[PDB]
Amino acid sequence: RERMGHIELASPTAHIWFLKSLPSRIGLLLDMPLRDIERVLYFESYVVI
Amino acid sequence: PPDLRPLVPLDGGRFATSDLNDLYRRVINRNNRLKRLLDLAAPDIIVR
Amino acid sequence: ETLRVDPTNDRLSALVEIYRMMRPGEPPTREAAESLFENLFFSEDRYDLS
Amino acid sequence: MQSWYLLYCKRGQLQRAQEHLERQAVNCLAPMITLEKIVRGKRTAVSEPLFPNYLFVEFDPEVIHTTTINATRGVSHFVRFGASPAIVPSAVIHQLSVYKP
DNA sequence: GGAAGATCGAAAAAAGCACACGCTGACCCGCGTGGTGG
DNA sequence: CCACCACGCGGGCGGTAGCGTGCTTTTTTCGATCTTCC
RNA sequence: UCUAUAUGUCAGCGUGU
Repeated sequence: RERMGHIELASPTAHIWFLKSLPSRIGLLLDMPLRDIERVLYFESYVVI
Repeated sequence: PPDLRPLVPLDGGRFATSDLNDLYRRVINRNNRLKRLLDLAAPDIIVR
Repeated sequence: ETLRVDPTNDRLSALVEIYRMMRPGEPPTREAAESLFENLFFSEDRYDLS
Repeated sequence: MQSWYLLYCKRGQLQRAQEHLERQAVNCLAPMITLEKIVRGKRTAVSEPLFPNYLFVEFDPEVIHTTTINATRGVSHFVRFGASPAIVPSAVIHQLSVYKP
């Protein structure tokens, strides 16, 4: 009832609570509109690092 | 932990699969297939 | 006023706009848009009034 | 002109989807790899489609609409990013054709 | 004379919709794919 | 050597498209304009 | 209290409000 497990994801995945719950935490931190955030997160447009 | 998402018997030999169990199974399957695709040297579009 | 507001000025443009409104994310094709408009209200199987 | 598109196919009906797509006269492609294993006591070189549940199609959207392909029996759904369906460049198909793992 | 901010109505998205108790049914993957052992 | 019995992973379903359709309040954003300036 | 008898939502309701 207490021991938990863990799954090693081969690729990083953003937490949906910090991304979709308005105001978006990632968008607020990066000061970018949510539209491009969901575009890059769901593989729609490249972003420069 | 499994006890928080148990598989209660249904008196007919079947098990009532919880929603969390199904979601975890789907996530595990997707992770396994993504690992297989990555290990297969697949192109960019498919892995994306 | 409605005639002034809308940007469409031909039957083909109106059909393309209707198809885009009905099925977003699909390539606008003239024959596909015509078929969709015909089936929306002028098809016996798709549209039926008792 | 004809373009290349990627489709997710349902598990098990990839073959019937391929026959249905060939029935509509469009170009199809899926990587092929043969592997040797023991079945029923005999060794056989059985073919297996690489990247399972994935199909590439060369077809012209004007002559045949995308929704018609999306509604074809045995095909799960078009692979798409955003509203518009994804476009596979010809170089990817070039590599895939010469891909011999 | 173009830009910036700004603002204002309009469009889109999220959350909530009282409590307690008693009863009935319907499960709680389907299906192409092995696979087996007659 | 072949017909009944497992079976094991994607899953929107089913199809060669379309399915929906009687609330209110709050919050966020967006297009169109505006309006005020340097 | 592990000593028995150790599934849940949905839909239809009904009762007290």
